[PDB]
Amino acid sequence: MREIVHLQAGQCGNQIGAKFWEVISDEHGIDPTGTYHGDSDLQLERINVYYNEATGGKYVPRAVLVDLEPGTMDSVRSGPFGQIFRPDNFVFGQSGAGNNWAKGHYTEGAELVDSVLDVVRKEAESCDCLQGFQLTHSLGGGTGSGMGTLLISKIREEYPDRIMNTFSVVPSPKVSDTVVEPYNATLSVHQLVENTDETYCIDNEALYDICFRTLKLTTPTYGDLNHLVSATMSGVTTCLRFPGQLNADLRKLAVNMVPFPRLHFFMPGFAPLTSRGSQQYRALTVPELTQQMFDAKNMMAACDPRHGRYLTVAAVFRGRMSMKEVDEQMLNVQNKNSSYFVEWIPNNVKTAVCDIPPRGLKMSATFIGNSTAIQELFKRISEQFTAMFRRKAFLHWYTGEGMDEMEFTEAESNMNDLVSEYQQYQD
Amino acid sequence: MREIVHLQAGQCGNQIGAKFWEVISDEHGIDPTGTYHGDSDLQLERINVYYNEATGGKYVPRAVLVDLEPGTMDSVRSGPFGQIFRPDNFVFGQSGAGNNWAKGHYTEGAELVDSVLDVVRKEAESCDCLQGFQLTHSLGGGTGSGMGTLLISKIREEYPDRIMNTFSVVPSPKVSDTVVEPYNATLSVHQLVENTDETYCIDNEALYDICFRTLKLTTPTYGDLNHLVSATMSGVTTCLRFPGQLNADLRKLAVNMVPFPRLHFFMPGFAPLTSRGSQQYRALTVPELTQQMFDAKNMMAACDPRHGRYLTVAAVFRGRMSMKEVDEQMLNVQNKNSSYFVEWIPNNVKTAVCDIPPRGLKMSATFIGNSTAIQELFKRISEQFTAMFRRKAFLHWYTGEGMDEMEFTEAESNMNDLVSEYQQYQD
Amino acid sequence: NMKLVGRALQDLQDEADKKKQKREEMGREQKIYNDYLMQRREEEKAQEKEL
Amino acid sequence: MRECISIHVGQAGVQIGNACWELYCLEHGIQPDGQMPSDKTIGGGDDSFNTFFSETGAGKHVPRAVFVDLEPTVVDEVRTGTYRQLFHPEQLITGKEDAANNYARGHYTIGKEIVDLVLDRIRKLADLCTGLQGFLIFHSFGGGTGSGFASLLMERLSVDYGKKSKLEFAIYPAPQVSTAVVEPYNSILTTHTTLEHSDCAFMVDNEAIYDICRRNLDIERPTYTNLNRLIGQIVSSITASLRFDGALNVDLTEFQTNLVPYPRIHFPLATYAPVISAEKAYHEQLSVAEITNACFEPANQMVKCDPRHGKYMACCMLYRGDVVPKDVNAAIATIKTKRTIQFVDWCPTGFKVGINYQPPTVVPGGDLAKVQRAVCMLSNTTAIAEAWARLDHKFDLMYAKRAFVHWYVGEGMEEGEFSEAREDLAALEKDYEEVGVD
Amino acid sequence: EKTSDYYRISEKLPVRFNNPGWFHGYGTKEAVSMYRTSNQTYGSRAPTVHEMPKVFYPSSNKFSRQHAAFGMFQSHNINVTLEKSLVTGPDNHITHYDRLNFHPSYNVNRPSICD
Ligand SMILES: Nc1nc2c(ncn2[C@@H]2O[C@H](COP(=O)(O)OP(=O)(O)OP(=O)(O)O)[C@@H](O)[C@H]2O)c(=O)[nH]1
Ligand SMILES: Nc1nc2c(ncn2[C@@H]2O[C@H](COP(=O)(O)OP(=O)(O)OP(=O)(O)O)[C@@H](O)[C@H]2O)c(=O)[nH]1
Ligand SMILES: Nc1nc2c(ncn2[C@@H]2O[C@H](COP(=O)(O)OP(=O)(O)OP(=O)(O)O)[C@@H](O)[C@H]2O)c(=O)[nH]1
Repeated sequence: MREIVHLQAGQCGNQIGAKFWEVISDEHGIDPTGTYHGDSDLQLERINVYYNEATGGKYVPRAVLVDLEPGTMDSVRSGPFGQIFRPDNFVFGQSGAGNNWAKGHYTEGAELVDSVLDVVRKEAESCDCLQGFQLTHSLGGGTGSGMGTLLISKIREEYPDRIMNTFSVVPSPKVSDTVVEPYNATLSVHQLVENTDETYCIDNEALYDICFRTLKLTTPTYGDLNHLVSATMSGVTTCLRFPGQLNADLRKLAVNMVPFPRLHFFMPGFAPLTSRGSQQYRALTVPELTQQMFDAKNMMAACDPRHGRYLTVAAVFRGRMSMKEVDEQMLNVQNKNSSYFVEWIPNNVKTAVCDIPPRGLKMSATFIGNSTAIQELFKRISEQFTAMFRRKAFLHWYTGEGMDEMEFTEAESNMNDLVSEYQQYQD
Repeated sequence: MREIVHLQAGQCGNQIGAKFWEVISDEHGIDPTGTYHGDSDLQLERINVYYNEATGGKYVPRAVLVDLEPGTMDSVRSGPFGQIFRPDNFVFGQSGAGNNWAKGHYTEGAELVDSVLDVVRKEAESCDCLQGFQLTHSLGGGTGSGMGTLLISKIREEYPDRIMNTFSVVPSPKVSDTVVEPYNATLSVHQLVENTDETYCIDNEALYDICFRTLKLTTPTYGDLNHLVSATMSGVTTCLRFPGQLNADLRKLAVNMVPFPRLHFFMPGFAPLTSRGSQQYRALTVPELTQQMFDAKNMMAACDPRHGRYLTVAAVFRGRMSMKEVDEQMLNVQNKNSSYFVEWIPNNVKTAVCDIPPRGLKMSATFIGNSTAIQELFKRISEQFTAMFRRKAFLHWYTGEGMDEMEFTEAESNMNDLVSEYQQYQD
Repeated sequence: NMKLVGRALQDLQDEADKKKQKREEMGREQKIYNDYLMQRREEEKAQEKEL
Repeated sequence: MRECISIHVGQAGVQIGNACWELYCLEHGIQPDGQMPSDKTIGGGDDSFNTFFSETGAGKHVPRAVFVDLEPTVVDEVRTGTYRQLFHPEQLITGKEDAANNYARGHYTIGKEIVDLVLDRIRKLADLCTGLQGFLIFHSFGGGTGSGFASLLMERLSVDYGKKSKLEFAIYPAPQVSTAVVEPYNSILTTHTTLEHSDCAFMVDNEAIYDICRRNLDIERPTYTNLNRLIGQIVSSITASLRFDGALNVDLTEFQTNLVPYPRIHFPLATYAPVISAEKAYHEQLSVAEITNACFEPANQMVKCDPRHGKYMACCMLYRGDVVPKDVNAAIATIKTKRTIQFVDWCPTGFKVGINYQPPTVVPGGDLAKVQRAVCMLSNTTAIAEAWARLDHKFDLMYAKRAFVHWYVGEGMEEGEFSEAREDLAALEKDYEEVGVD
Repeated sequence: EKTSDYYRISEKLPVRFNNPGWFHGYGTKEAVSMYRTSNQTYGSRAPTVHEMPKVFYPSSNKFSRQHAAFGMFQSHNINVTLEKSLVTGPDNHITHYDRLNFHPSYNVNRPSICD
C-alpha cells in the first residue's frame, strides 16, 4: 500500500509538526500515552497510511525531527505527545544555528546530511511504497530552509518517482524580524522551484487578521495559529485516509492542478470559521458555507487574488453532502464571476467530497488554489533583494563561509524568469 | 420567491427601524428571545418575505443597521429586541459625522461604502429574489442623508430591476433644530429624486397635533410616535405578507400610482384613530371609517391638500369587509367632491382589501396619497435656500470639505424644475 | 441538529467564567502587593530615623 | 549546552560584576553557602544554574567567571564579604601593583607574568564547559586597570580562540566629565587595538543613568548600588533568553549576525524601557504601546546622542514578560508609520524581537518597579560619531602640546602608536558618514 | 511564611520559592555602626514572601543529553531490503519485472499457455 513520510524541519516546523501530529492522534483517538482506544473502525482500518504498529497497540508516527537547538526539541519532547515520538526519529547537531543559510547549507549540513539520509532510507525501507513525502519548514527560516534545500536536493535523485510535498511559511511582508530573511528567501526559492512539485504558501499576517475577523479573541497563542493551519493540512490528508467517493491521490489532484511544470505555488482555503454569537446563529447550509468558502476575507495564504485572476481551483468537501449541491454551487460561482477566470481554461474547478465528517463539526471543506496573486509576493522581495544587494550589506559573513556575488546573479535571474512567466501567461 | 431586505440608516431610522421591527416581531408572535411560538399558520407560512430561518425556529431580521455613533447602536442592542439584531449586521464607523452632509457623503462614506455593499450583496446572495429594498432615514437627517444618498446611487447600477423604497421624515417647517438643514435637504433631495422611485413624506408637527387631536395623552415618547409611523409602514406591508383577494405588489401599486417619472413623493393615511371614550362610543362601520380616512385632520404627512387637488389615491382596507361597501363608499366620495379631483384622470382611486384583521382591532385600513400639497413644502425650503445662499452662510465647512457653490446651483435648479412640473401639471 | 446546537450552545456558555475570574485576582494581587508596599515604605522611613 | 564565561577586568568592573550574581542568585534562590534547601536540584552540576553556575557533585554553585584586578584592596573585602565562599579564591585573580592609569603599564610591565596564570584558568574553564557560546567581558574605557590589562588578554584569547563570540561591555567615558585627563589617552589606545578583534562592544554612560534616577525613578541621591542594579538587570534581561524560554528564543550569535551591519563598526546601544518608580507603576498601567513610545523617546537613552542628529540601522527589542505578538506587531507597525523615526533606506526591516514570558522580578531591598512587561532595546544609529568627534578635538589640542608624554615615553613607549590611532579614529569617522550617506 | 497563602501560584514552582523561610545565609540586619561601608549594602536583606517569582519555566535538558550521549546514529548497517510486489494480494506477487508470478486459476477447456 501507499503511504507518506513526514519531515519536521526548522524551528517553526518544530511547532508546525507538533501541533500537526497531535491533531491526527486526537482525531483518531490515540491517548497521549499511545495505547489507542479503539472507537472508529475506519480510522483503525486506514491508520497504516501514516503510522506503523508497535507492540501492545501503540501507533508509531513515521516522521523525523531535525533541528540544532536542544531546548526547542526538549520542549517538543516534553510536549503532550513527545512520548509517542521516537528518540530514533530525533536527529540534530551540536552546533548553534546563528540562522546563517550557508552554514546550515554547506558547513553544518555536511556532517548531518549523511545521518538524515540514513534515518529516512531505513524508515523508507521500514515502509513498503510511498505516495511521497511532506516537509514542514519555512522559506525564510534560517535553519529550516538551510536543511531542507539539501534534503530536497538529495531526496530527489534516488527517489525521483514520489511526491515531494513541502509546507513552508512566508514571513510577514511588513517586517521579517531578521534582516537576513530576504537573502534566505531569495537563496532558497532558486532550488525550491527546481526540486519541489507542490508548495503551500502561508503568511502569518493574515493569521493575525483572521484572528481579528472571526476568532475575535484578541490574544491567541501561536499554537492556536498552528491549530488553524494544521486543520488545513488535516483536511488535505483526510482524502487519502478516509473512504467516500472522492479521488484522493495528490497526483490525481496534481495532474488536475498543475498545467505547466514550474507551477508549484498554491494557496489554502478553509471552511466554516465562526464567531461568538454566530455559533448558535449560523444556519449551516451548503450555500452559506460555499460563499464563506470563496471569501476574499476567508483567504489566509498571501493576499487577495482580487488583483489578478484564477488559474486553477480545487476544493475538498468533508462531511455528509451530495453530488448535486456542489454542482449548482459550482454553476452559481461559474456565472457569478465568469470573467475573473482566465479564458485559457474553462472549468478549472475540481471538486472532491469526503463523506465522513470531522470530530466536532460535520460540514467542513478545504480549498487549494493556484491564482495570479503570487506576483505581489516576489516583486516585494525583488525590491528588497535589489536594494539590499545594491550595496551588498551583511554579505561579509557569507563570503567567509565561501560565498561570492555570483550565485546571487542567476538566483535573481532565475527569479526574474518566473516573474515574467507569471505575467506572461495571465497578462 | 420574492422577498424584501430593509436598511436602517440615520440616527432617526435607528429609533424607527427597531420599533418597526419590534412591531413585526410582536405581530407575528415571536418572543424577544427569538423562539417563535407557532400560533398563526398564515404568519408562520409568510415570514420568509422578510425573515430567513436560523436554527431553533428563530426568524432573522434581514436588515442592515448602519451609523457612525456606537451609543445609538449600543442602545438598540440593549433594547428589548437587540438580541434579535445582529453584530453581523452592525456596521458603524470610527468617525463622528458632525451632522455634515458632505462629510458623510464624500469623506466618511468612502471607507464605509465598501463594507456595507459587501454585507447587502451577501444578504442579497443569502436570499433568492427580491421585490427590492426599503430604507428608513431622514431627508434632513445628516448621517442618514449623507449615507443614504450614496447607497441609493450605488444600488441603482447594482440592481436597477427592484424597488428603491425610501422612508424619510421631513423636518418641522416651523423650526428645523439644525440650522444648516435646508442645505442638507436640498443636497440630498437632488440625488433622492434622481435615484428613487417611491418616497413617503412624514412630518413630526402633524404627528404632534394628532396627539393633541386623538391620542389626547399630553406627553408621549418619540418611541410612541415611532409606533404610529411603524403601524402605517407595517400596514402597507401586511398586504404582501397576508392572503386575501387584493393585489399586493408595489409594482402592482406603483404603476397604478405613477403616471409620470417625477412623481415619487407620496403622503400616507391611516384608519380609525380613537380617543378616550370613543373606543366604547364608536360602532365600527365602514362608512364612519370612510369618513375618518378622508378627514382634513386625520392626515399626518405634511399639511392640508385642501389648498390644492388630488392626483392619485390608494387605500388598503384591513379586516373583514366586502368589496361592495368600499365600492359604494368610492361612489359616495366621488360625488361628495367631484370638482376637487383633477379632470386629467377620472377614477384615480385604487382600492385593496386585506381580509386579515390586525391583532388588537378588527376593521382597519391604510391610505397612501398623491396630491398637490408638496408645493408649499419645497416652496418653503426654496426661500430658505435663497435667503441663506443670498450671502452663503455656514459655507466654509462645505468649501473646506471640497464642495463648491456650483453644486448648489443645479441643485435648486432641479427643484425649481420640479416646482414648475408640479405646478404646471395641476395649474 | 439539536445535539450540534447543544454542543454549539455549551461552548459559548463557557469562556465567560475564564474572563471574569482572571479579573478579580488581578485586583486582588494588585491590592495585596499594594499593602506590602506601604508596609515597605514605612519600613525605610522607620529605618531612616534611627540612622 | 548553553553556557558562557564572564570576565571582569578592572576594579571598576568588579562591583558591577558583584551585583550580577547577587541578582542572579536571587531568581535562582541561591543561598550564600552555595546549596539549596532539602529539596532536590543537585546533580552533576546541571539545572538552571548549569548555564551560569557549576553546582557540581560538590553541590556548590560555582560561578563561571574570573575576576581579575591589579589592586588587592577591593578584591579582599569581597573575599571577606557575603558570597566569598561561593567565589573561587584564585579565580578572584588579584594584583600587587597598579597600572597608574597607564594603558601601556598594564599592557607591558606586569600583564605578561599574570596572563599565563589566567591562561591556565581559561583552559581549565574551557575544558569543563560543553557549549561555551562565548564570553562576557566587563571593563571600562577609562580604566585605571580595566583598559591596559584587558587589551593584552583579549589579544591573547583571540589568537588561540578565534571561533567563538566575545561580548565586550564597558562604561563609556563621560562626554563632559573627566575624572582623569589621561583617560582620553588610554581610551583610543584601547579602541584601535580592539577594533580589529572585538566582536560586539556595548557602551553606557553614568551621567544619563543619574538623569533617569531623578527624572522618573525620582531618586536625587542614588548610589552605585542603584547604578549596578540598573545595569545588572540589563545583562539579566539579555541572559533571560538563556535562563528562561519564550515564544521565540534568540542567542548571542543571532544578535551578532543581525545587529552589526558591516565589519569594524560593532557598537550598538542598549536601553530598558520600564524605568519607573514603584509608586508610579503603583496607580498607573504598563502595556506595549507606551513602553514602545517611551523606548524610542530620545531622552531615555544613556548615551549623549540625539537620534534626530543620526539615523537608525538596527533595533533589537527583547520583550520579557507576559506579552502577545498581536499588539506588539501592531505597535511596532505604528512605529514604522512614524515619521520622526528615521531609519536608513538601506534596511527596510531593522527590528529584532525577542519574547520571554517570564516577568522580571524585583530585587530584595531594591528601588526598581514591579514589572510584568519589560523590553531591552539594542539599537545602533549614526548619531554616535559625535562622541568620537567629541574625542578627536580633545586630542588634537593635547597631542600637539604633547602633555604627559614624558610619563609614557619614560616607561618605554613612543608616539607612533599614539600617531596610528588618530587616523584609525579618523578612518572610524569617515566610515560612519560613508555608511551614513545613502 | 507560605507563598501560596498570600498569592496564587503556578502550582509547579519549587518548594524553595514556595518556602522563603529557608534563606538563612543572608544579612542579619546588624545595627549600623559609624563605620558602615557602602559595599556591604550589597545583598544585606533577606527576601520576603512577596519577592518570590510567580511562575517558573526552566530550560530542561534531561532528555537531550541522555539522547545526545555518545554518538549520533549513522548507517554502517547492511543495506538489506526486500522488493515488494505491485499487488496487495498475499498470494499474487508481481513487480516491474517477473510479472508472471501469480496463482493460475483453473481453466477447463484450454490447458496452460495454450497459445
Ligand atoms: N516555531 C515558531 N516559528 C516562528 C514563530 N514565529 C515566527 N516563526 C518563524 O519561523 C521560521 C522558521 O523556523 P526555522 O527554519 O527552524 O528557523 P531557523 O533556521 O532556526 O532560524 P531563525 O529563522 O532565525 O529562527 C523562523 O525564522 C521564524 O522567523 C513562532 O511563533 N514559532
Ligand atoms: N431618533 C430620533 N430622531 C429625531 C427625533 N426628532 C427629530 N429627529 C431627526 O431625525 C433626523 C435623522 O437622523 P439621522 O439621519 O441619523 O441624523 P444624523 O445624520 O446623525 O445628523 P443630524 O440630522 O444632524 O442629527 C435627525 O436629523 C433628527 O433631527 C427623535 O425624537 N428621535
Ligand atoms: N565600572 C565602574 N566604574 C566606576 C565605579 N565607580 C566609579 N567609576 C568610574 O569608572 C572609572 C574607573 O576606572 P579606573 O579608575 O581606571 O579603574 P581600574 O583600572 O580598575 O583601577 P583603579 O584606577 O584603581 O580604579 C572612574 O573614572 C569612574 O569615573 C565602579 O564602581 N565601577
